[PDB]
Amino acid sequence: KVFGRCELAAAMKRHGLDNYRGYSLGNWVCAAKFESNFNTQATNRNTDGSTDYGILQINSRWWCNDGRTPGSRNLCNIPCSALLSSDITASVNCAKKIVSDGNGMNAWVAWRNRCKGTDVQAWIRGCR
Ligand SMILES: CC(=O)N[C@H]1[C@H](O[C@H]2[C@H](O)[C@@H](O)CN[C@@H]2CO)O[C@H](CO)[C@@H](O[C@@H]2O[C@H](CO)[C@@H](O[C@@H]3O[C@H](CO)[C@@H](O)[C@H](O)[C@H]3NC(C)=O)[C@H](O)[C@H]2NC(C)=O)[C@@H]1O
Repeated sequence: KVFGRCELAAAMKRHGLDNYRGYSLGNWVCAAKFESNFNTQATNRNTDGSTDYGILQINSRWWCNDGRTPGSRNLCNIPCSALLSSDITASVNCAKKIVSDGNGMNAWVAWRNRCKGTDVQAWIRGCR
């Protein structure tokens, strides 16, 4: 599923991400834009042998099990493929754990490089 921008904003809001750990909704929408282009099916492999999964590009070294990542920790206790669903519930539940683990949204590299410190509220412009 490729979410619309306001469509994703509404879903993230309904799941309680707006201001979760102090990160406004625009931060989360911006992160998803640059991590996955709003595509729930997005996957990308990394040099360490891990892969990123889904709308928020959750990493298989730390958070989910994909059966092929050395040193995996599976801290969200979930198969990585469940993070590719059209329903964002599992990704949101796991993201809440990730952002609570110490480093806040710095866990998301694209957020750090492209959203952090920018006018993120623009990502929710026009949304109801
Ligand atoms: C969303 C996500 O899964 N982010 C992880 C990120 O994934 C990137 C990928 O690296 C890129 O190539 C492409 N995109 C994705 C998404 O942007 O990958 C990072 C590197 O593996 C992960 O960062 C590590 O996260 C762990 C766990 O949170 C960090 O360990 C924690 O560190 C804090 C502070 O030092 C400490 O208090 C915690 O106790 C500790 N947790 C654990 C379980 O040990 C670790 O520092 C990060 N490493 C780096 C280099 O940032 C990121 O989660």
